[PDB]
Amino acid sequence: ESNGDVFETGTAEMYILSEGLFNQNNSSLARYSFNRQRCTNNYFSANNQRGLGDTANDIAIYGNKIYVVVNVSSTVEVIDFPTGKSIRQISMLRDNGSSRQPRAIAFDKDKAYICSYDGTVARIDTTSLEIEEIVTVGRNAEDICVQNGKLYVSNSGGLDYSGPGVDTTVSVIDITTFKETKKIEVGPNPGKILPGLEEAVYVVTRGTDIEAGDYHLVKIDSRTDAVAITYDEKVLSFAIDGPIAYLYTYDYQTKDSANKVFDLNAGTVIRDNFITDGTAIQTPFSIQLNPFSGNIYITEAYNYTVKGDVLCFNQQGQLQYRLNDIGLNPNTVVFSDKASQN
Ligand code: NA
Ligand code: NA
Ligand code: NA
Ligand code: NA
Ligand code: NA
Ligand code: NA
Repeated sequence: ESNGDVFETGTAEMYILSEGLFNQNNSSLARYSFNRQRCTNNYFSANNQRGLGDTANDIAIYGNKIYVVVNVSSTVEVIDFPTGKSIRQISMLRDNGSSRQPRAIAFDKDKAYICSYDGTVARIDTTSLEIEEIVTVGRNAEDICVQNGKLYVSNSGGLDYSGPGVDTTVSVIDITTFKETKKIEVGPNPGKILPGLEEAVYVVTRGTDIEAGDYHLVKIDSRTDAVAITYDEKVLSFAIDGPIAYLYTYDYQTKDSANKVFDLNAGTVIRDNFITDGTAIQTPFSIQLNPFSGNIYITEAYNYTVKGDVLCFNQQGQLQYRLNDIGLNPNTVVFSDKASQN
């Protein structure tokens, strides 16, 4: 169930999103209350008497709402934060009525922006919860963030691995006009994209063949909308803490992996093994900072067919605590400094 004193600084609660398995309709949403000292595994269903859906791929708290992007069900579930009750299921559909297959969400002002596999971004209003506009980006949008009055969308072209091939750009959208202003060439199969200091946007590129392990982190400059730096370190996913990145890399062929601390300014490894206390992770599956405490959260997916765990590390790579069997394939952890009225 749990190991270590389960404890956080400055944080009332965390939510853990589990994707389950492709076409098993078994995504789930867990909640651990720090205030109440209480773990609920099935917080969406328990409160709404229906499942979150198939391949839940993203979660964010913003305003007083929780948004879950559901890829295969092709929906954005919106949940009232205080009560935990569904407000709305927003169906994400092509003009012909087919699945857009949304991937990721980002917010600016009172608007949300969702990117999908069909190569589009949808603007959604955070009050009306209606889709207002669509704009096209590149192929198979994978991820999205905001930096400097602009959205940056990873054009993975991931689903084209066998046809035209993976895509190679980050689209830039101007928020005020919701017009796509440029495609910045970054490298093959871009993925996770996070904003950083000095108007920086960082993106991983996963290579033309994901099994090969040709992973780069690229830094974009948002002032000029050009690449600033391409690093040499093999990065599959990362989280930023100022000029420090917490990253990992995983080899699908050899199941070997590494978790590291990395200096974004010098482009050098600070510590070759983030973990300093000898805690094993077989399948690191996400990595993110708790912004209220600066702890590092990594998920363990094991072999993708048993329930995964959540692990909390201080920045010195000592494990604080872990929550075991939290969900099937936990891929995102999020944090509230304010308790839900639940
Ligand atoms: Na659930
Ligand atoms: Na809630
Ligand atoms: Na495609
Ligand atoms: Na992101
Ligand atoms: Na590769
Ligand atoms: Na799992």
